[PDB]
Amino acid sequence: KTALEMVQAAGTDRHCVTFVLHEEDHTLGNSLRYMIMKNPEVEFCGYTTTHPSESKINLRIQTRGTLPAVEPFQRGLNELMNVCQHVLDKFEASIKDYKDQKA
Amino acid sequence: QGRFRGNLSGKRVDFSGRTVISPDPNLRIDEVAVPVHVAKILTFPEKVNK
Amino acid sequence: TEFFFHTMAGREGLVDTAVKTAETGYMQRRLVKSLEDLCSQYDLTVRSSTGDIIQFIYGGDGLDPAAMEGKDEPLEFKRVLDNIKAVFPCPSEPALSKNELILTTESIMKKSEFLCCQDSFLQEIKKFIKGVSEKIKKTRDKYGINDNGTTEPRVLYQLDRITPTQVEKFLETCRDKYMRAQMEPGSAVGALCAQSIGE
Amino acid sequence: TRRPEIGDKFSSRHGQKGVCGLIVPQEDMPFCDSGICPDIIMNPHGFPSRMTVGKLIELLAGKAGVLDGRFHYGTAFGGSKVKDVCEDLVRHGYNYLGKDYVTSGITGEPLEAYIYFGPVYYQKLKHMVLDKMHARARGPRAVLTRQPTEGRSRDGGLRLGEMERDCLIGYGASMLLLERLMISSDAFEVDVCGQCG
Amino acid sequence: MIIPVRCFTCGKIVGNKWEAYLGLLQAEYTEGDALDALGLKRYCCRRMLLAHVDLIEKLLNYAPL
Amino acid sequence: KQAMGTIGYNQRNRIDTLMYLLAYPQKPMVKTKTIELIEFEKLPAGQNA
Amino acid sequence: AASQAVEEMRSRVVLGEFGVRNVHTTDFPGNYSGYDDAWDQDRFEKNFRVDVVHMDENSLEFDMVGIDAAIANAFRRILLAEVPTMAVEKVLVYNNTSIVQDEILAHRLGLIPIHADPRLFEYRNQGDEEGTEIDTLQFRLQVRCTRNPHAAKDSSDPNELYVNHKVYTRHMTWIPLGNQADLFPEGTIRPVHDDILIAQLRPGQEIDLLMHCVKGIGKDHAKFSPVATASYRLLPDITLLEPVEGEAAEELSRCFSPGVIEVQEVQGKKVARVANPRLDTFSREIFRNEKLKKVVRLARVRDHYIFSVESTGVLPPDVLVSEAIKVLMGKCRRFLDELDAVQ
Amino acid sequence: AGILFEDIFDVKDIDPEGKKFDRVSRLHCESESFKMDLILDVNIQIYPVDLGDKFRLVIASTLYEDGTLDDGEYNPTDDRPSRADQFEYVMYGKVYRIEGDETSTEAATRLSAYVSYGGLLMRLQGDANNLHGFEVDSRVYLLMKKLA
Amino acid sequence: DIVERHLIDGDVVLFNRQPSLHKLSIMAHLARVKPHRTFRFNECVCTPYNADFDGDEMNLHLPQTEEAKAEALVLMGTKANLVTPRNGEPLIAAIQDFLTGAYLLTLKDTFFDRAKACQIIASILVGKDEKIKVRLPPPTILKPVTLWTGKQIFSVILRPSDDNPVRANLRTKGKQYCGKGEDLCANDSYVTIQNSELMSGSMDKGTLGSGSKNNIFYILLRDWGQNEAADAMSRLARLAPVYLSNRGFSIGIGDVTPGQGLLKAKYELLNAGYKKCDEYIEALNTGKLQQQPGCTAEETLEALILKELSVIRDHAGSACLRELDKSNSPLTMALCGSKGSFINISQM
RNA sequence: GCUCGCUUCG
Ligand SMILES: Nc1ncnc2c1ncn2[C@@H]1O[C@H](COP(=O)(O)OP(=O)(O)OP(=O)(O)O)C[C@H]1O
Ligand SMILES: [Mg+2]
Ligand SMILES: [Zn+2]
Ligand SMILES: [Zn+2]
Repeated sequence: KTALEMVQAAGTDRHCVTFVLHEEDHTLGNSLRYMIMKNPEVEFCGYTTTHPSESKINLRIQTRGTLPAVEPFQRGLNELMNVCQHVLDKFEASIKDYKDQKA
Repeated sequence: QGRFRGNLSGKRVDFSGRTVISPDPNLRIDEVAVPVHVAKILTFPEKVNK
Repeated sequence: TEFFFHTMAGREGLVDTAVKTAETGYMQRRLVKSLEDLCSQYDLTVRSSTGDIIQFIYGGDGLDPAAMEGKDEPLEFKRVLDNIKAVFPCPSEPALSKNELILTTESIMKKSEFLCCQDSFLQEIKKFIKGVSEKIKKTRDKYGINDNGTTEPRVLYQLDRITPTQVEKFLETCRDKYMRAQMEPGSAVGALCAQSIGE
Repeated sequence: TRRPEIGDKFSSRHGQKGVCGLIVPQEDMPFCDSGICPDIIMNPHGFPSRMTVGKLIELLAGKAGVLDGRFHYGTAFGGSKVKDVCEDLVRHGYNYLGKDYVTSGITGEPLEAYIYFGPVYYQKLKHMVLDKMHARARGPRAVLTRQPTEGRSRDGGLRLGEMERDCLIGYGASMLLLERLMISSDAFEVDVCGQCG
Repeated sequence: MIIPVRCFTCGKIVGNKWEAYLGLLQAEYTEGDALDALGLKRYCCRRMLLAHVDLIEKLLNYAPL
Repeated sequence: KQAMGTIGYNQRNRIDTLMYLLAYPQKPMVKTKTIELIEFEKLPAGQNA
Repeated sequence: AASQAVEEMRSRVVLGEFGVRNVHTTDFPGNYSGYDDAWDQDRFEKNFRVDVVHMDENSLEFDMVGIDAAIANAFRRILLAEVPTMAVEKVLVYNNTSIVQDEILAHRLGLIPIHADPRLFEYRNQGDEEGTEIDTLQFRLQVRCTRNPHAAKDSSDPNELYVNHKVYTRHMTWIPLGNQADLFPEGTIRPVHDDILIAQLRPGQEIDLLMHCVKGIGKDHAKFSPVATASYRLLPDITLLEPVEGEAAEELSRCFSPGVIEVQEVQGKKVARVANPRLDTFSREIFRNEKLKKVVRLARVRDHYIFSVESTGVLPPDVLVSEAIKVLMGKCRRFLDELDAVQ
Repeated sequence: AGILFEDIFDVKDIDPEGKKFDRVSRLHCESESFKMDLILDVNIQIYPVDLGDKFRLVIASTLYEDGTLDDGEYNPTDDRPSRADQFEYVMYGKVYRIEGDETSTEAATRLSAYVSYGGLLMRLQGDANNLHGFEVDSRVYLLMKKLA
Repeated sequence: DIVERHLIDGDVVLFNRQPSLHKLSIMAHLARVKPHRTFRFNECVCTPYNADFDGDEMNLHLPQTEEAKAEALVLMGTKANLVTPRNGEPLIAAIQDFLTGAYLLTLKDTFFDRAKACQIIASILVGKDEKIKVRLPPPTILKPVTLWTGKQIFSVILRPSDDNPVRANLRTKGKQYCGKGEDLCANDSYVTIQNSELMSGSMDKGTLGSGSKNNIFYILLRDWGQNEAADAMSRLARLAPVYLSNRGFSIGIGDVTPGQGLLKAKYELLNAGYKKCDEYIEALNTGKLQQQPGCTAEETLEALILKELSVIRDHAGSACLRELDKSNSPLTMALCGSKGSFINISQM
């Protein structure tokens, strides 16, 4: 009930998809936008806020060829997760070596 | 404040409210935002049909 | 001293607006109370509440001031012609000369749907058509464009390019706009006039 | 105990009365290099039409004062000059014109134009949306004329004045005018004799 | 009335640095050097502590007691 | 003339039909000499933001 | 040349006299011809690095190289709002005779940070005002002000006349619920600063209350914000287009920060150079000097972000950054699980 | 080949009315082969130019040299042998105006093509024989390459 | 049976400001419920109500009849009253922070990459615009860097989707038009749009404001109906604030400070004007002063002194406008006509 | 509850 898909029209075209994400804000929207914009198969990626009163965002993905636009979504999510894991490991290592060299 | 000017040409009515306004560009030009509190008071009579 | 003079000017403006509010309120009340009785009937005659006729036709012509595109004129023929040329550019049809343009205009205008239109608007349309035909003739005389359609530089045909399809579209659009800009019967013209004078 | 919300009127000690249009979170607010997020964001377009250079001078003097721990004076036909507060700003490492490099909180990218930051003495006014909000059901009516009362403390309804009737006439909405001024306000059913009238 | 606990803009704990600030006023420290010694780098906390008026004692002078 | 703020040192014992008080009033940073003359800084009616 | 301008646009953010240029992130596939800006995990893991320059109690400063503005802003916003902590929510009052209002007192108590570890608690379910051992904490505050039985004849200062006249947050006593006394050693659950002035009292007045604290995030209310100031700035890199020497070089030392530009006598004459561009705050005072405008080029590195995180003392800031990264990972995992459940 | 026009131009002025825009300049250029004047808006931030620069400019109907006019959509990520590989500054615009010269009252043979590259104005004026193939509402590619 | 239901979304509701000058002071809108406590509406409809959001209290009436509701929605619809009956000029149009935003967007200096352009375009894809294709326009410059100009982004508002039959065409002059360029002005102030695509010129109050005819929204209303104009206005009101916030627009004390040349010119002009006024005073008091026709000698002196003071004022204003640099927020807002003018700038 | 006066609000 958090993330829901919506096709571009009644024709159910997989090229242009809109993901409505609940209880989110500009943080995850912008992060996923940056992580999926680097995908060469994405023609248009864009996130927007419906209204500041309600906590929901609408991302829109339009691919180049016949991509279902759901595979780039999962790709961007996995890439962002890997980036977060890498930065967490690097920050932990940096803090640990700083504590070691300080004493 | 006579009958003609105060009670015939212009008279007070119910089912109305008065509130301060604030900007909101995320709404269409033909739409207006109503508070929940006023919406619960101003009622509309709908007839039960099929 | 300069601050005092500026405050004097500001207070003068404030009192001027304060007087203007009440004065125009009273004037608006009087004008609306006087003009609220008039209404546009279905026979294009503005009549009062008692049945007496104030005007045989509103404004002499019968056009809606809210739908007035030009400066007290129903249509701006130049803008309408440019819009017709831009929206419907026909690349597979040759350009029209002055004589051909006049002939097709006279052929289209004599149809049944243009009979119910007012004569002044038809005369203005004829004047605009004659003007644009003279402009096309001047351009073709300056650049030696032949009406046969066999000139070697085809870009010369792009200076003043007109096709009968665009002519028909322009004429139909003008007729529709003139028909939809007329006074709709039943409108409270008197109250609108009172408000548009008082504001 | 009331908290500022949408509809509360605020003043800025320069006649720039305003209403809270939106309450954005802290992360949505832009931030400078030091990490300071503004409390109140005001429209610049109000400056050219009103020419409130005094507000800018007050902002600059207040910024200089909170930087050097002083209370600048805005005395009429005098006070602290712009050169002194500019020197105070340049001495503390800030810009001599108040405009500072600011990064957008939403996109995380720096803004193309510098933002005019500074402490301004804003004062809240007694005009609140909670006290001014009004809604009228059927409710009570007056004894003399069976119409809704006047005041909010008397729980009265709004009044369709003469000019509102004029506008409704100009629109031509006869049924809406009839419903407003007859059905919804003072409708009644009387008995008239067709013989004597 | 009383010194707020949190700063309006940033949110740094400033209520615990009020009375000590008064001590710096009881000492020979000026406003600027005292605010610097208290650890307030950004000017928002400096404005919070400097522009604050201590009205709690004036009200307690009118308290029932 | 309609600014919200403290009224006086006896504003707690005072009982009026309508009173508006500010939680954390602050004296202005840019104060006129008239403010010092009328002792407005002792009873501010606003906050610096 | 053109390549130098392209590299400056894609790597540097230039600050002009009237406005900033090259502020938008553009290293994306298809924007540049001679550059393949497609996503590469190997290149990202190679170029990225984190270097802590300063780390003390309730303060951290570290430079991240290789990350983008989007992820940096995401981390900042998660630290500001999406990091959960413990804060006072419910206030039960018993005969508050203080001059401070009850609502104002509760608001001041809510802003007081709690040293409790938020990871050891859970979010209170909808309703359930009674609270359970897992998802709440209780703090008792009972202060009765009275006259000092032994004082001087005058005793002008309130300290000598009265006792407990200033209710500091140190009077708060944590009341264990269930088995919280065994899990948490004595002294762990306590106010952070221990010196926050809550209110001031007079003899006769008494403040008796209980405070129920539950887990919450800063997005709901600012009282749950663990970090006082969590921000990031682009690393400046001041470059000299032409060698500046002589007395005007000293002007450089007076135009920028005192600690960025250093003057040296290589041949007996003073010449200025960039020593530590980190200390510069970009006051843009070099634009005032007419001659020295065209000799410097102020710029910011796009892929080098110095993060400064000053916390309120609830927990060390490194754990705060770790928990922010974990919250972002949890959001990503929740959305991945939702997408998998959809398909 | 979809080359509608191709000529070498030399710049005679950079900003006759002053430095109006930071990123865009209004270059005035004259051709050597013919008397074709060119008033063109160019982006100097990404493609800097000087007063004495001489450059070859080609206005083409399509960007592919093989003659394929399939330009329904342009994908920057696609890599393939195209005309833009032989040039340095490529713009995409539409010829939105064709205007005859009004200075010559009689026996005029000069025309002007006004093209809007996303608001960047280009007036190419000269003999109508060189402007053959130019039509209104036609999208074209400009390719500019500086010479030694 | 009759059910007194609560005010829900879609109900036609009258919205009015009690001080009424014309009929457009009261309009029938569609009610949308919001958790706040204020009446919120699009600021583009502020010009008919003549509101300024500084404490205005407005009334909201609910019809109790289906016939009255339908009459209100049809006759007093916001989309059906975009023009005043006084002279046909459109009142519901762009306003401050919308004229300036669109002006800064359509400037020739704007060049957006793919990410920023996609974000600005998607900023409007809410509501009924959620069921249409984006139709990303082709980039202008592509070989050195792939950049999308602001004019294409603005034209996307006119024709968002492929199936949209809107074909907007307009050719008019701006406020700062020179008078000789004829679509080749050095200031680029000649507005020319073909097929819903901004070909040349920058948007301002003369084209997006509620001043008079030649407005793009007015052209859309008169050519393609009310719904297309309303959708375009909604897209503008949803796009311009996003870009204006992401770019940054601020005014400071440095934006109004005078230059050295301006101070020198002002000093010289004041000296010259005071010398000429003293000469006129000496001529009138001692001797014979040339009396202007239709007035006495004292009125002639008054007119001459007013003329000299106006000369000083206008010359100082011209000097200040010439010495001012671009990107100046007061000058930028004065050029687009959103708020203020050159006279206010010269005075301040 | 009626009336009147003051006061503010846009
Ligand atoms: N007596 C009145 N009658 C009708 N409307 C009024 C009256 N007093 C105030 N208003 C409302 O307030 C608005 C008046 O504002 P306006 O005069 O245009 O700006 P202002 O009050 O001069 O502000 P500045 O002084 O220019 O900043 C317009 C009108 O709807
Ligand atoms: Mg107002
Ligand atoms: Zn009878
Ligand atoms: Zn602070």
